[PDB]
Amino acid sequence: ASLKSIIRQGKQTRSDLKQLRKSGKVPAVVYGYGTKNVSVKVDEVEFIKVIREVGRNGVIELGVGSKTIKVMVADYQFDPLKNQITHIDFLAI
Amino acid sequence: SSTKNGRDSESKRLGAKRADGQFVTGGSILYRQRGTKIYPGENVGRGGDDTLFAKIDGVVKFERKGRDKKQVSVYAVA
Amino acid sequence: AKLQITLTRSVIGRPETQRKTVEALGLKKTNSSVVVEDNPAIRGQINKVKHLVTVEE
Amino acid sequence: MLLPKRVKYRRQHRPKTTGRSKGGNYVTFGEFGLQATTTSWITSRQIESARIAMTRYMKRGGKVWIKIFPHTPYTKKPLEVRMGAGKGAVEGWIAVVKPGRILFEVAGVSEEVAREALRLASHKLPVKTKFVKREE
Amino acid sequence: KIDKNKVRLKRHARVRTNLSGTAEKPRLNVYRSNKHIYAQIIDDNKGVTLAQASSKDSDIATTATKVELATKVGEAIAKKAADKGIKEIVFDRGGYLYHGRVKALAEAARESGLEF
RNA sequence: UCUGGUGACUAUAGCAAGGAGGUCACACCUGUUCCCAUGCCGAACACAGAAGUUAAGCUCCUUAGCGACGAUGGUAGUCAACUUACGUUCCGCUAGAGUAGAACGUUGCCAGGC
RNA sequence: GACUGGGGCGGUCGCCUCCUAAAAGGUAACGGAGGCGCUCAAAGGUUCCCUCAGAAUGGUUGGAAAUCAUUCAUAGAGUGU
RNA sequence: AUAUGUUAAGUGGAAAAGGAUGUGGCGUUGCCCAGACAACUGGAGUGCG
RNA sequence: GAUUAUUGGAGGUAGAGCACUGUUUGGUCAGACAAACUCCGAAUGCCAAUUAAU
Repeated sequence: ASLKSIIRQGKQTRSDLKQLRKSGKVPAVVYGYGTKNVSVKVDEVEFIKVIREVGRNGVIELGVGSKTIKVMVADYQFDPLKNQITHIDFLAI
Repeated sequence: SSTKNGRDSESKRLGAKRADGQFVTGGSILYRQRGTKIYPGENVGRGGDDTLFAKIDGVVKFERKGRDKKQVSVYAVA
Repeated sequence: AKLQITLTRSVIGRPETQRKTVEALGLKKTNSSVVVEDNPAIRGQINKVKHLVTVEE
Repeated sequence: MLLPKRVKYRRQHRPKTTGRSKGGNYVTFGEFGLQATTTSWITSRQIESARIAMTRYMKRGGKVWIKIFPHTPYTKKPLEVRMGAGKGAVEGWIAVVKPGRILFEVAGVSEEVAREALRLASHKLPVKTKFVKREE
Repeated sequence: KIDKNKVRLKRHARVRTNLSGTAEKPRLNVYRSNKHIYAQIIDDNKGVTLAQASSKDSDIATTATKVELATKVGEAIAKKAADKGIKEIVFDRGGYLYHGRVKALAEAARESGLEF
């Protein structure tokens, strides 16, 4: 399937990121062809319901301001003591 | 039991004596060092025991030249 | 001018740099005040001891 | 008995034990692991005792990789002595863990066999561990 | 071979820690080839060349073997150089031994008004 | 621009595999009559020079495999503050090392002949 | 004679370099680990040229480290102590 | 005093490895209408004497 | 004399990483450790300009 994200606008402090992951959402970034470094939020409960339909290497359609720019999943960032996801890197193909 | 240890040399005050940008005079000592950590540049003379000093009186600069090498220069007009 | 400052917490128990900074602004005792116009230097001295004084417009 | 052959110095300072693990957080060879969640030294006698306990319940039907090794020696002076006048000889060798570091790994055995096989080794280790499977 | 020119720049770099003088003690380059000899007066003040001789022009290099040129190519600078307004030169070896064609050019240069 | 000298910015210039070129020059190459040369040797450094060739060097071009360079985003630490004794927590500055994208087969100075 | 986790007994006392020393200098303990009380008439001054360890292949096999040549090397030898 | 939820031990008002169908919140799974789990009537297979 | 703001520069701690010196588990590849290891390297502090504000 596909994700459905928003844009994480401005730039905010480490407490506001720490108040963000209790609601479940995981921050991310998108780069590649013509995208020019947009920042999003990815909901972790919904992000794993995508991986078990396309794999750990598939193709998704990430909507960054209603632009399904068809990214791949490049890099995880994990914490083994708390079992969550911390930061995700998408690249636009 | 006993200890075979202790027994140290005291100190030699070994660093930068002047700082980047100030008017140094004609014979001021600009660095004390073992070996050449920082090379002599232009209008600067490396002394015996490698303690580089100034020759003409002016401002100082610490400037880089190589991959991992540095030099100290002194320029005239202030 | 602007930026009326007021000293509320005292300097009894604070380091040697958090007493010199308060003496720079012209604050003598508790509930003292000054009126100094905004700067990059003045408004940088305020967050040096912003847990001591109260700044108000 | 795990100890290095030669060390460049026999009397070292004590290692630091606050924070979080540097590296070695993930299972990388096997399929099931045992990561600690509290910080302590482990002193190489309590790894001889937690290795053999895993070996017997497996019936030697899999492989065991221990992923720590005591590098740092620790000293002690004999009983009823006064303070100072030296520093004592080497008693044994410690290894520091921090919460996150995988200790043991298994492979080549079922899950419901290995889960009751790592419990017989956490009761011989001081730290509170839990049962972590491989990254998927 | 063993890179006859790439070894000279190794030898030239250790000559020229001292000799790079400027604006009243300029260098006087030397170079060689199988056929010719080249020379120019320079000083390192972010690039100044004062006079440049050669041995490939329509003035010399129509004559015999290599040295009666290299004694009379010293006076090709030494005519021009002092008439440009230079004096009190410094000379480099350029990486070569002070011998043969290089020894000829240096002695011939100060005999006709390029003082050292 | 296009060749050569000569210093600078100094692997974003390097290292390695391929491919093209040569009276304008640089080289390769033949020689010991002499100044000069080997602690063994014209190999080298000198020195004489009709001839012989682009083969290697240098020079130009392209392929990013190796080295170097390297964001944004997040984490580790941490100056200040507030509770706290817990292998601590929460808030406000600054900001790494590694890793992804990428830049990348050099940009220029001055005299001399085309 | 003094220091001395009371005194004695043992130990140590001056100079040099590193670490603890908290990214300027400075900084203690009977804390950790080593040297010194000299030597060179060339191992000093200057001038001109050369670049090392080991690895690998080959042959009187002196294991290719006696000596002998080729490649590869980026500083892995050497610098009186 | 006020608006909201938690605790049943005097916890608050002394401390650990381990044990524990105490209880409240946030997610995820597999069976369930052929009505499911529990009790209830007649295959070398799980402890027994 | 002090204090911040802007600016320049010296230096190898915390952290991290094995390129070197030693340590080390499983088949040149994957992983780990370091007061006397460093290809790298903060936050602060320190010395300055003779620049402005208190």
